[PDB]
Amino acid sequence: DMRNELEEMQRRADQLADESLESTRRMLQLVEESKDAGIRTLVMLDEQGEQLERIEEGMDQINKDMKEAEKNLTDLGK
Amino acid sequence: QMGCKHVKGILLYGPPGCGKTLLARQIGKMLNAREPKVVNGPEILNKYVGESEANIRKLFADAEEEQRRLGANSGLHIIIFDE
Ligand SMILES: Nc1ncnc2c1ncn2[C@@H]1O[C@H](COP(=O)(O)OP(=O)(O)OP(=O)(O)O)[C@@H](O)[C@H]1O
Repeated sequence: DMRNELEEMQRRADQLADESLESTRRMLQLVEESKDAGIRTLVMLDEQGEQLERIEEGMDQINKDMKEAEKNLTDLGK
Repeated sequence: QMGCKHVKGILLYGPPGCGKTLLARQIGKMLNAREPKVVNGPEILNKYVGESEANIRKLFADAEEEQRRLGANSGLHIIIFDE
C-alpha cells in the first residue's frame, strides 16, 4: 500500500520589466528635448516664411518701377 | 486602576446540531460594533507560494490601523472561524 499522491504549488515568473526603467527615462528625456527643438524650429520657420513673403512685394515693386522707367526713357528718347 | 487586559478568544465544541453557529451569529448581532468578518472553512488556501499567509494577515489590518490611530479609544472587531 505504498501508493503515494501529490499536490502542486505554482510560482509566477517576474513580469516583463526591470529593464524598462533605465533606458526608458533617458528615452523620455531625449524625446522631450527633441520636442522642444521641433517647437523652436517651427517658430523660426514661420518667421522666415513671413520675411520671404515681405521680400516678395518689394521685389515686384522694383521690377515694375524699373520697367516703367526704361519704357518712358525709350519713348522720350526717340 | 486594576491594570488588566481583555480576553480575545472563544472556542465552542460539541456534537452536531446543538446550537453553536446560532450562538456565534447571535453574539455577532448583539454587540454594537463593525460587521463581523466570517471565514467559511478553508477559504484561505491559494495555489501560489505565500498567498495563503497574505490572506490570513489581511484579516488583521483594520484592527491594527485603528489601534495605532485611536489607541485605547477604539471599537471592537470580531472574527468568526467556521470549522
Ligand atoms: N438551543 C437551541 N434553541 C433553539 N433552536 C436551536 C437550538 N439548537 C439548535 N437549534 C436549531 O437548530 C438549527 C441548527 O443548529 P446549529 O446551526 O446551531 O447547528 P450546529 O451546532 O452548528 O451543528 P453542526 O455541527 O452541524 O454545524 C438552528 O438554526 C436552530 O433552528
